[PDB]
Amino acid sequence: LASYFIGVDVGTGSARAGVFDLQGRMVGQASREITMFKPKADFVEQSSENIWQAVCNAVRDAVNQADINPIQVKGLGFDATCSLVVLDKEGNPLTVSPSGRNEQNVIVWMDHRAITQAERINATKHPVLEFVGGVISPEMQTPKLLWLKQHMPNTWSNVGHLFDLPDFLTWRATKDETRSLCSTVCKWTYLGHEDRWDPSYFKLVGLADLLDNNAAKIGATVKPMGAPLGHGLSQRAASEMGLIPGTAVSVSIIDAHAGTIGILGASGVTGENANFDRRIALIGGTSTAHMAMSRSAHFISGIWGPYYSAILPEYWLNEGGQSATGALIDHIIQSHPCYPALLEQAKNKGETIYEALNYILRQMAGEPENIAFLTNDIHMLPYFHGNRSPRANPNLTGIITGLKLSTTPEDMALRYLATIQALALGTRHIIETMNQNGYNIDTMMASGGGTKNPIFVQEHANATGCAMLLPEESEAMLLGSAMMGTVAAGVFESLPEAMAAMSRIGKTVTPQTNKIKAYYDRKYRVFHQMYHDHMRYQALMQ
Amino acid sequence: ASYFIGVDVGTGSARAGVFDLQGRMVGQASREITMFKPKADFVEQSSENIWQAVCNAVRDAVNQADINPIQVKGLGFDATCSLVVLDKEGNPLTVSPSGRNEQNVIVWMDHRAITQAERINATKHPVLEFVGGVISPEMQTPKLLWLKQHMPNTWSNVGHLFDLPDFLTWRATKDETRSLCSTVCKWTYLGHEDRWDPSYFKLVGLADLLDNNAAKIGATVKPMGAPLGHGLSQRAASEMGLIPGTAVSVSIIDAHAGTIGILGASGVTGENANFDRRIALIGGTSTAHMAMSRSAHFISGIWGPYYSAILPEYWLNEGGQSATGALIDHIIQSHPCYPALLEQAKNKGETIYEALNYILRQMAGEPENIAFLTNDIHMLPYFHGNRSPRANPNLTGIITGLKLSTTPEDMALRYLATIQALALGTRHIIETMNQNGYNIDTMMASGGGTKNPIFVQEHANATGCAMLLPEESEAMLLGSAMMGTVAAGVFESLPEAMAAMSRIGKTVTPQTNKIKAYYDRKYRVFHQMYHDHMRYQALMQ
Ligand SMILES: O=C(CO)[C@H](O)[C@H](O)CO
Repeated sequence: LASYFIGVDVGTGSARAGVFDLQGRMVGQASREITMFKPKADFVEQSSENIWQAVCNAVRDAVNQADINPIQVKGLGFDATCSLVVLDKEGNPLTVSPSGRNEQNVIVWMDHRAITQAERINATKHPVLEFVGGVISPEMQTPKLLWLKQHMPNTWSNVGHLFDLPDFLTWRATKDETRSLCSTVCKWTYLGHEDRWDPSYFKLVGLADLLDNNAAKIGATVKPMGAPLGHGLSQRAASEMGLIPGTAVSVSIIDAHAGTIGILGASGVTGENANFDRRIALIGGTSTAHMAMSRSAHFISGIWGPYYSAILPEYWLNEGGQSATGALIDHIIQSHPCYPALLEQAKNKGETIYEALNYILRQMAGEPENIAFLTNDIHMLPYFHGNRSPRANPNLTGIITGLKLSTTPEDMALRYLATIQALALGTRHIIETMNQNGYNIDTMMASGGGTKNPIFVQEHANATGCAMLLPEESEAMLLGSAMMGTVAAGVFESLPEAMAAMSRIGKTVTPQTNKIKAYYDRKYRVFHQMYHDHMRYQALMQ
Repeated sequence: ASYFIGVDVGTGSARAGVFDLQGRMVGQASREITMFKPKADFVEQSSENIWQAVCNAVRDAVNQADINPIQVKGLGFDATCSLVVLDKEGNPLTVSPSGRNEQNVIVWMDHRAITQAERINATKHPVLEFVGGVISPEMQTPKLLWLKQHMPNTWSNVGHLFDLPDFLTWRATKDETRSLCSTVCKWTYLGHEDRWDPSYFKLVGLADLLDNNAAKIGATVKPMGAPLGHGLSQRAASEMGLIPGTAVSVSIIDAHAGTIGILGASGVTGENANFDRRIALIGGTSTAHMAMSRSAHFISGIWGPYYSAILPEYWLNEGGQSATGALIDHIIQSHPCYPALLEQAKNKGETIYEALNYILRQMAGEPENIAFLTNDIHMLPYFHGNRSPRANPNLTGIITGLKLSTTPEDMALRYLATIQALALGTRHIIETMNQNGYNIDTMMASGGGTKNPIFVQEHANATGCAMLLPEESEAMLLGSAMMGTVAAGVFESLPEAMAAMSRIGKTVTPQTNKIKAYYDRKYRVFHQMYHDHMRYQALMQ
């Protein structure tokens, strides 16, 4: 009579499933890779049928690993990348691809075929663009829809359903076509605060046809996370997954936002739900999303949103990011000529490259409180792939100072430390921007890459002057999705309730001394000056 | 603490297991592998697809174990006896009517080469005495004759011809060394003379395979547990998330890995396994029936005797049934009542086997009357031909006692008839071994069937032999891990790894004389069905 809940997370590379008990402890997990197709540059495609098979196999293996009965599984939640799934009028895969294969019916979030369409949309200056900083991205869905209407007219004539990936999953599981407020508000321009598609936008950009039949093709009904769909797991989906028909299924959510649910509510007050007002979520990895919520709407330069009820009801979401975080740290580490020799030594000692570099840093520092100061004369402007937040300029580039003609592991370690600090300083700039525009953030909840690196964590806390709180359960997106399942099943009455019950703080890392904090204040002055210097070089060259 | 990985690539999935030094599994994972069936009798796979599944399975299994890769000291690989074809650069080269190079593996169960096998058999070459007198189309030399005849463009561009398990070890280590198991069992290598027989390849139209010192098929051949290359290559280690140089054993065929994983368990009172009395029954999709002796026994319709194909200085007599798990699952899953029963099984927290076993129990009244439910329902189980001891790939299945009824009771009875038909086929093999040098009265059994109490008890009842079930039923994974311990130098020989890392967990014995006599009568019908089938064939000529 003990109950379990499953979260499913469909990432770029794999579909993953986790089985959780009622206190949020993971008792089972499994993974299946999903196939990627890259027919030409900027084109990145997947197959919805391949993904669904991956999800079903992952779920079956996780339940088996958990060693529980299917009647014990009482709720499912699904999250995925914000990719685009195209189906015909019968619900079957319909090609989006130069290959013509109907199997290739998913335009992956990271596909950039629709750059031209995004530029056309942006030129209209339509009001709904104000929620994406006035500049729609080619990754978002409406540019992609316009691209398909233009370049794949036969597909366009035969469309029955245009799903954000998370919504495809819940539809495939339940037959219910209802869409999530998350995908639709964040990525499709749905006005969460007016509960509607804006027909003026769709007409203006040349997508007027999507609104026919009560907007059947894109979402006639749109609901909050935690709401149960259809009559639960369909007979078909239950047989495919090895579960019980009717098992509750929540409305879907985008992957990063699931991560946020997974961690943002882990309470610092015994026997209360968490206070969100002063927290930011850092969803780390190769890139990082910076997510906070307010009771009021704030349009913040360089940050996306405000998106109403995109995660929690009666909260407006603001979302910033850094495009290369783990990716930048790995670029700096892996490009250094000492890398291969140090990697080999690390592997042989059963450590990660980060643990090996951290060891070097500790040795160079003498005592640990001196680690931050090792970069007193070495600075980095981290915008190697532009800056997303708060500068919103994809054309910015990186700078590194303090370079010497030395190629030792010590030099590599210093460059890695400078990278961590630059990224932490960029996080400080995002938090500061939010705090000048409606927030009072003083605490960071973190998940994903970097959270198992003690120097990464500590220097984020030092640079921002905010505590970094690390989760008991590392699997934030699977856990957040499972929490949605509990709400859909009625076990908890609200997401904040589920979050408080199913996540907790595993470790609190506070900023250190005033000396260390003041050092970062000076580093931050350099961080800002480097941007102005960059702009000055550009001016001089003109 | 030290750990060891077994990789087992079966018909449907690549699996990986992480074992401790006592042979307990501490992590596992699986990945499906793609099957292609261009037309009847043709069954193909992709080596690239297989390798990716293996790597992902290994990465996942280690992650589940939650150990550090530096802790993994040895790996062993086992696979089905499928044929992997690569070109001069080592890339997939098509074996398919589809002409797709991705389709470069002829799966063990493929029967495309029936006529080539017949032609080889008509030669009566001496090497045939070591496959029971009759080469199977499932074996590699018939398939190689088939490719040479049908696909000259492929044959022209061949660089490597690998039994799947040797493909795995080569991919992992860069060493092209072949295993004694794969070569002796499936390629006609003479384990007792340590060489290829040039007179066989000549006579059979494959002399060209022996060029450049047998480079295409294997110039160097070694026993299991020998370390290959200098352990994992940097690339394979990277691909699997392990440490370069980790020891990798010479490969082994899957059924043979299971034998290593179980046959050697000491008895419940301390005694050494006794190979005169104990056979390994290695279950799964298909089942192998493995007996070893210090002496050579030639047995018509049973593969072998194969010298040093599993243990050094032992001859292996290898029987088998080509469809066992596959047949049970075919009979269950093809029945119209399956989806409804599966749903009710899940509602009770049961497998489909437990749900059928319950129906049988209800229908019989008492548990001891279950066998008699098929008094008028009989099956000849040769759906994919018979491997042993008839050795005839042309044989087919028969089911009697059919009615219009489509109920869960009908489904359960047909499932029981299947189990019993497989048990009677096992009896036929065991009786044949006992006419040829053995005194088998016990089966050491592995595989999914062994978690089904009706499958286990009716095998014991039909054969008169005790069923011994191991503590770890994943015998193939465990045997491969054991080989990893030997390549790592942790145990000196396979027999000491076997006794340290496997143990008995259950002993199930035959039941009453009334039940035994019933199976004696069913066995008369089982034999009669074969003669009946041949008589239909005669009448149709
Ligand atoms: O590899 C296969 C398929 O599992 C068979 O087990 C061999 O034919 C046994 O020799």
